[PDB]
Amino acid sequence: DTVIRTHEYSNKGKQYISDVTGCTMVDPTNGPLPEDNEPSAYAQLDCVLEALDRMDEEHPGLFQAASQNAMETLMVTTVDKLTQGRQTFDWTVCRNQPAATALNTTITSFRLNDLNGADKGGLIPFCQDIIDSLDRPEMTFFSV
Amino acid sequence: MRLDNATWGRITFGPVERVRKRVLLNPLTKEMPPDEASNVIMEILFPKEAGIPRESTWIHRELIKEKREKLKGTMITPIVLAYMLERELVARRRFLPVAGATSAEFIEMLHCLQGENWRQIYHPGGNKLTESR
Amino acid sequence: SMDTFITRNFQTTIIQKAKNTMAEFSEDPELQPAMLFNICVHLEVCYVISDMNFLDEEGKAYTAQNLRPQYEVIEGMPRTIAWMVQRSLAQEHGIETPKYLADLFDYKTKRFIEVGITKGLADDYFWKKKEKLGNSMELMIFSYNQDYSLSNESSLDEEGKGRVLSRLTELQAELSLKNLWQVLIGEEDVEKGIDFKLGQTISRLRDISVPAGFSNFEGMRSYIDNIDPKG
Amino acid sequence: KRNRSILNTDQRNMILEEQCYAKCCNLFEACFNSASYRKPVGQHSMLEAMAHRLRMDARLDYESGRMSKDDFEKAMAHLGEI
Amino acid sequence: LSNAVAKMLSNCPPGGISMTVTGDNTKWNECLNPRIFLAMTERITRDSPIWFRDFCSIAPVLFSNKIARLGKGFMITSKTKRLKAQIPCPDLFSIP
RNA sequence: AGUAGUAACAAGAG
RNA sequence: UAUACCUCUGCUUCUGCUAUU
RNA sequence: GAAUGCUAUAAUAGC
Ligand SMILES: [Mg+2]
Repeated sequence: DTVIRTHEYSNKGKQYISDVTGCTMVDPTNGPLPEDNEPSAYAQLDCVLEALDRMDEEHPGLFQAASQNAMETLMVTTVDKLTQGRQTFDWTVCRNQPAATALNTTITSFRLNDLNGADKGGLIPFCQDIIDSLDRPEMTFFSV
Repeated sequence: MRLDNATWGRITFGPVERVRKRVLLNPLTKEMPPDEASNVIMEILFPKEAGIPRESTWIHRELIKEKREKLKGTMITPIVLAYMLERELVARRRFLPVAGATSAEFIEMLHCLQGENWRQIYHPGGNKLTESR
Repeated sequence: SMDTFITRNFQTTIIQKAKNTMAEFSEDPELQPAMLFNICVHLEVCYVISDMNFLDEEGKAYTAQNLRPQYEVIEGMPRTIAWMVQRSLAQEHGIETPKYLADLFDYKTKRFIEVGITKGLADDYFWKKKEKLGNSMELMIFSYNQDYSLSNESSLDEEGKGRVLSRLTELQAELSLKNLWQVLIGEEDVEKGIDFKLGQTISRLRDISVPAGFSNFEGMRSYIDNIDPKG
Repeated sequence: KRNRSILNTDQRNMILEEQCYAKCCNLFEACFNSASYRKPVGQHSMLEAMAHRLRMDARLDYESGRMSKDDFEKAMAHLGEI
Repeated sequence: LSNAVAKMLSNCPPGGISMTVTGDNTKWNECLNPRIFLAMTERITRDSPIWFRDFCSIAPVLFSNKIARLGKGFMITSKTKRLKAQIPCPDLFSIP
């Protein structure tokens, strides 16, 4: 239902095929404005930006002030931060598993693909390995 | 001991304008930031695994020794002792609807102190600060 | 360069155990080899003082079955291990823990030792490090121009004092032989930028994940960065 | 007691994987009591950490007089194997 | 909210009318687009260093190429025979 | 049967 | 096949995010 | 005549 509805409100948008996944991608943004009061996903970038510019004018420096703190936090943030999020989707077994385990299974698997950024302990170098893992031609993982 | 050595006045029926303010829920032995507080507890319970000696170490040398001497001959698990100290060093400070009573030893009894339409006079026990006075 | 030099002179123990000390401070071994060599020499000098120095069951120093040394090498061991060792020793013998991390500790003297290697004068560098410690650790300073400045109570024997000054000049000569001595002399400073570079895959996904009326992400970035959407 | 529905399915295996990590951690906590209270920090090996701590513990236990020569020999011999 | 209401209440022009729209938004998730969230991070991190502008950009980028797993599937039954079977999501178009 | 209600249980497994 | 009138199981038959902390 | 910012396995709220 969600999958149908999401696309039902974007159907008048730009439809294309992803040359990465091979998936059927739909893009409503900068699309034709609505003719009726049926839910519309056709948001106009210019209007989103103008709205944020006013917000930035009304709240001067807030964006960079936040960005600074958010960035300085990330530098201090360790990997174990990811082990406090209930049931998380584990890609090794394709079933939900505890956040703490789902991570462990990813760290163990990453090591096999020569990705030890985790070991450094900071979140950034572990995140670097995640966007690098997409470039690997094949991904190996343990399965008992 | 505070509830026990307390004295109860009269209940009064009438309008109370409760105001939502960030108050301390529990009286502390000595207030420190969680970071400073954590380093103190380490010196009390786990000396070897303390890390870099900080200024704080010296500042609470009386409290460290006092607590170390008081918890010395016990058989309770260090992890419990650790949280029991954290409870009376780290501040539990949260928003609450209050009316003319902010002192922690009053806030702990806040449920019995008033509602929107009534008020209860209550004198706690032990001691009260000259600063709060 | 220094990369090929350190491989010849120092063993893989001293190489790695320095690179870990450099890693803990979050600084690249390759992008600052001057800082690597400093810690390498600092570590190698410390191990030579403790190498054959052993204690018997009575409690007297002797030269080498037996697994209990006279000194404790703190330099090299990871911060949290080093500090555990430094705190363990202090609390056991019953002395106050120095606020700065020590290099060595003599089990017979029952005092902490601070080691230092200087380019200029060994006598000057003694009074420089006397401001922070004062009398927390018994300093033991050396330099490459055959110059030693130990504390009034120096446990280092005459036969031991040579081995240090031999290896100090032997390496200093080996740097001047390969013409890499000049690399360590010149001032080296660089702020370690927190670089997070995107791969090829994720970069493609970002380019297809753009609003309509955009070629690639670069386009969307410059638009948001530059143009004004008022009205 | 833990829901034992798991004992019927092939997921059984994970109990051993758990009861392994459990062993490694529980022992680490016996070496470092502060681990229970505050998160331990280090990019070095758990074995490296545990080894050095026990090595000191043994030495200071001997030199203080908590441990005997016969025991210390065993201690340094066993730690030698690592 | 008590403070906010009080100020916006008293700020009402004399003679004018203050009106409160008790509001809810429909299909909040189905309509809100990742690429718009991408724009937001770019516009918000404008002064931040290039690595952190990119770091933020990833999360919306993943969500603009995300894939929804369809869960367990559908169960088919014969009342006469008293049989039931789970059709897994991969085998959804296996039956007419 | 029934519970229940946009899909299940009315035991499952070796 | 059989052991099986036996044995094991009762959230693990996919339970998320953000806040009150 | 003010502060001190956090960070559960419950429950509530919205998605
Ligand atoms: Mg809604």
